[PDB]
Amino acid sequence: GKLSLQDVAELIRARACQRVVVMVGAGISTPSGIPDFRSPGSGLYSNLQQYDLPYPEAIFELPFFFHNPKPFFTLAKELYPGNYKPNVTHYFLRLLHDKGLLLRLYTQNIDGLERVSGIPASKLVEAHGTFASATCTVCQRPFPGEDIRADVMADRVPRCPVCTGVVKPDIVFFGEPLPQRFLLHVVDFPMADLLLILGTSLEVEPFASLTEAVRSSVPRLLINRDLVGPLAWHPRSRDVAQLGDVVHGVESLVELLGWTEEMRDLVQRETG
Ligand SMILES: Nc1ncnc2c1ncn2[C@@H]1O[C@H](COP(=O)(O)OP(=O)(O)OC[C@H]2O[C@H](O)[C@H](O)[C@@H]2O)[C@@H](O)[C@H]1O
Ligand SMILES: O=C(O)COCCOCCOCCOCCOCCO
Ligand code: NA
Ligand SMILES: [Zn+2]
Repeated sequence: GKLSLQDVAELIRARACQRVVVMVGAGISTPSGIPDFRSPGSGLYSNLQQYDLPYPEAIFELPFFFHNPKPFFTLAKELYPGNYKPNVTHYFLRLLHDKGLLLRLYTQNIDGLERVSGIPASKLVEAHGTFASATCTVCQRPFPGEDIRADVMADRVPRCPVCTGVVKPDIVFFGEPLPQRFLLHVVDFPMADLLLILGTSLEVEPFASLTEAVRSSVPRLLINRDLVGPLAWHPRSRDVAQLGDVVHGVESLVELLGWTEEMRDLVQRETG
């Protein structure tokens, strides 16, 4: 005996759920053309196995970075705003926002597509950082991301104007503290009246445990290829899994909401 996708739709449609917290990962940007991390074959971590890194995860490790920052900057150049557009997944979240129902959007992605899709900064927690800002690794001077863009685009490792130190984008590396705005989770998760989890394997903390931080009465909707994380191992009474392609799953929710025409209009106005 389980809730259905329609049940969740109808909670939203009626404004019974008005404080939706959303958690996303790299699966939401595969329909925009960006690989995820862990899909066999196409994921980034399967494909860095072939390069001169001790293991794929070294691309986000500081000792490796100091030894050779080139791989990380190759990734920065590709992900700096400009090459990808948000997809219907992102724009569903923007529609939810514009209807006044989004409490917060927590993202593990570094592609910046939530900001690109028009989610206001106050409504967004970029929990693994952003290319919007950068910090000198030597003197700790902060820079806007726009300052290093020309170097990044030019296949040049950006150096600090004062100390000549490598200027690193504010992407969270292993062992670094999460961003200040992550503090909001303390208030947002107890307040959420609905949790939506999209396109994440829930292999990595803190997002795996954050799925547990909503009240035990709160429905949790997973839209993902696979049943993962606490949703697989620690199910709750009001969980719902919409398994399969994320665009298909979102479009099925949208249809159940009666928002198809509005979604089509939004996507065409933003991306047509
Ligand atoms: N089109 C799609 N439709 C549905 N599900 C999809 C699709 N594409 C991929 N998936 C699912 O999307 C999920 C993608 O999982 P992962 O690749 O681990 O990404 P993360 O965001 O959770 O990685 C977390 C952190 O780990 C890193 O170290 C970085 O720090 C990351 O921020 C899988 O379950 C896919 O089956
Ligand atoms: O949606 C996201 O935010 C999460 O997925 C980000 C995936 O990044 C793929 C972009 O990297 C492309 C450039 O290749 C890196 C080269 O590494 C050096 C290998 O030698
Ligand atoms: Na994204
Ligand atoms: Zn410096």
